[PDB]
Amino acid sequence: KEYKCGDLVFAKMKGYPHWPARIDEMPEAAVKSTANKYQVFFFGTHETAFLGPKDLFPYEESKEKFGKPNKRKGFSEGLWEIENNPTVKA
Amino acid sequence: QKEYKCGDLVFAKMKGYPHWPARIDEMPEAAVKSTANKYQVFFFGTHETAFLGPKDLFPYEESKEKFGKPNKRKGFSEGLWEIENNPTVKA
DNA sequence: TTCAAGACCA
DNA sequence: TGGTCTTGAA
Repeated sequence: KEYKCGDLVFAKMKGYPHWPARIDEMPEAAVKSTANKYQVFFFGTHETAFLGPKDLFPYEESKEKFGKPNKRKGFSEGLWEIENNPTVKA
Repeated sequence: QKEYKCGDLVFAKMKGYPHWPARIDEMPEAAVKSTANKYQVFFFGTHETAFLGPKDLFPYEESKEKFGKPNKRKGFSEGLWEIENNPTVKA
C-alpha cells in the first residue's frame, strides 16, 4: 500500500511476468477530478455538492462566525438539523 | 484545513449562498474506484504505460531476487538494464 | 413591484 | 470598498 512518485517497482500486467517499472505522476486531469473533492450534504435543503477544503470550515469551531440567523430558504432549518438531527442522511 | 473525514460537520461555501451548515458524506463508489489506489506505472524496456493498484506492485530491491531473473519477452532484458543503469528514461 | 440585507465582481 | 444584482418578504 502507498507509493511515491519515482519508486522503482516490478509490475504485473495480465499475460506478462512481473515487470521492471517506475511510478509516475497520474494525469493532472485525473487528479484534479478527485484530489480534495469531498461530497457535501447540506442541512435544511438536503442537497449535495462536491467541494474542496477552501470552501469547508469546521462547525463548533465557527458557529459564532457563520451560525448567525439567515433568511435564505432552508438555513434556519439547517442550523436546527445540524444541532438536533445531524445524521439526517436523507 | 484539509483531510476531512466522513461525518464531519462543517459550514460549506457555495457561490451565491452564505457559509452553509453541512455534513461531509462519502463520494460515489464509482468516482472513488476510478482513482483510489491507482498509480500511473511506466514500464522499463517497452516504455508503455498503465494504471495499477498496489495488488500488482512489488518494490524493486525487496524483490529483484524473485522477479529479476532473465526472461525472453520483448524488452524485458533491456528493462532490467534500464531500471539499474538509467532509471530516469521517462521517454 | 416595491425595499433592505447580503452576495458578486472589479 | 463601491456599485449592482438577487433573494425574500412586505
